[PDB]
Amino acid sequence: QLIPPLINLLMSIEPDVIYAGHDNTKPDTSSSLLTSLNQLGERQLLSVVKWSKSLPGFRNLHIDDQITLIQYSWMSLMVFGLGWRSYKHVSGQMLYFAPDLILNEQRMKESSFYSLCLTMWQIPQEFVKLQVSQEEFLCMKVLLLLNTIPLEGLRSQTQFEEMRSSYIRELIKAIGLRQKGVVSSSQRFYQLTKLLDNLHDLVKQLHLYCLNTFIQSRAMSEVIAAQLPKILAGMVKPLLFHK
Amino acid sequence: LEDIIRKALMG
Ligand SMILES: COC[C@]1(OC)CC[C@H]2[C@@H]3CCC4=CC(=O)CCC4=C3[C@@H](c3ccc(/C=N/O)cc3)C[C@@]21C
Repeated sequence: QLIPPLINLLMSIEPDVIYAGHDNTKPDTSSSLLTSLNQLGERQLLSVVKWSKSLPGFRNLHIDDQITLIQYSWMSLMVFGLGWRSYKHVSGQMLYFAPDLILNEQRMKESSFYSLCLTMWQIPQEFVKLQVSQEEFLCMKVLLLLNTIPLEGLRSQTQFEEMRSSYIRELIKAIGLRQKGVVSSSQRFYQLTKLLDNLHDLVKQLHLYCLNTFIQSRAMSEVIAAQLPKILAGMVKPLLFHK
Repeated sequence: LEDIIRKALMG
C-alpha cells in the first residue's frame, strides 16, 4: 500500500551482484582491465537475458522479438546499471562496475580507455543531479529494453506496444511516489524520459569504442559490417519520447 | 552475441 506491486516485482527479479573476478592486489595493466571487463560483460549479459525471462509481458513476445530486443539494448541496459551502482554505492563519484572492479578518477585516467570512462560517467552524474529513485530506475530500465525496434517493426508489434505502454504508466506511478503535483510529476517524467532519449546517442559511442578496441586487439570487413548497425544512424528505429 | 542471447533464452 506504498509501493506498486509491479515495481516491487521488478526489484525482486533484479539480478544478484555480479563479480568481475578481477585481482586488485596486482598492478593494473591495459589488458587485465580489458580482460576483466569482457568477463564481467559476458556474465552480465546472461544476467540480462535471465532477468528478461521474469519480466511481465516479455516471454509472451515472439521469440525472434525477444532476441532482437536483447541484441538492440544490452549495451544500454548495462551502462544504465553501471550508472545506478555508481550513483548509489559511491555517490556517482566513481564507476562501480562490480564490487571487485571500481574505477575512481585516477584509475580511469590511467586505464587504457579514459575517454570512454568519462562518457559512461555521464549517466551516474545525471542520476546524482536528478536524484533518481529506485522505483524510477527500475521502470526506466525496462523501457531501455523496449526503446529500439527494427525499421520494419516486430512480429508481435501490438503486444510490444502494449507492454511498453504499461511500463510507461508504471514510471508515472514511481514518479508519483514523491512528485505529488500534476505539474511537478509531469516535469519529472519529461526529465527522466528526455534522459532515456539521450542514451541513444551515448550508446553508439560505446559500440564504436567496443569495435575499435577489437580492431586494435588484432594487428575484419565482415566484423565491421555487423557492428556499424549499432554505431550508425538509419539502420534501426529508436523510440523517442520527445520529438 | 545473437547466439549467446539465444541459447540463454531457451534454457
Ligand atoms: C573498454 O570497453 C570495451 C567495450 O567493448 C570492447 C566498450 C564499452 C564496454 C561495456 C560498457 C558497459 C559495461 C557495463 C558493466 O556493467 C560492465 C561491462 C561493460 C562493458 C564491457 C562488456 C564486455 C563484454 C560484454 C558482453 N559479452 O558477451 C558486454 C560488455 C566492455 C565494453 C563493451
